[PDB]
Amino acid sequence: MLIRKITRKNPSPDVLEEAISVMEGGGIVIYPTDTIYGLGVNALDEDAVRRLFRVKGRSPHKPVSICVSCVDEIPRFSRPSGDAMELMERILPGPYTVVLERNELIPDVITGGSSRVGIRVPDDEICRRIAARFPVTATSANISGKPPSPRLEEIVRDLDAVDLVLDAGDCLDMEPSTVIDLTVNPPRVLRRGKGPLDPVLLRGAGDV
Repeated sequence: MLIRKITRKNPSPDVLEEAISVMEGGGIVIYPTDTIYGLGVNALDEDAVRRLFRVKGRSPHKPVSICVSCVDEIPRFSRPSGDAMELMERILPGPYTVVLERNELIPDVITGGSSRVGIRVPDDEICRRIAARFPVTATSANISGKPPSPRLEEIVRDLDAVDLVLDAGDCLDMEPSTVIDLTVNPPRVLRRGKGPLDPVLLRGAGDV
């Protein structure tokens, strides 16, 4: 061979075959990242619409958030722009969610009762590969009750085959979380910060 080409069969680790396994059984898969517990499942599957109302259970008119590798992975998936993609291309990836417009997608079960769709670019290396090709559902597991589990063995125990746990686990801090609604030119970068008491750069070494 002369030119540097690509192989045929791609290596599939243990975690890779484990994720596609539960997906075959039509179940929900969770995955925490730099922020808190996240959710990932076959978005183009009816199983996602069902497990969606279970977590939220508010109004079927609100759009849903999905997961992908990058803007290049979701071309004809969403509606992007020039300077718009530039703003996000500046500080990406990260534990922030990217909400954009919606393409000519017919399924209103994912697009919601509006013409907008959410996206999320986490630091999950594995989820980055799968989401790159086939898109997945990305929802934050932190609704009413105790959605985020503290023990990996606790999830597999309760949800025998419902909410399949993860082999990778979390990534960074359990909190907080950033939410950006990058629609068009005007970006809605809105991080969930604290009250008016940001750490100044004054002189203070006596923390005691």
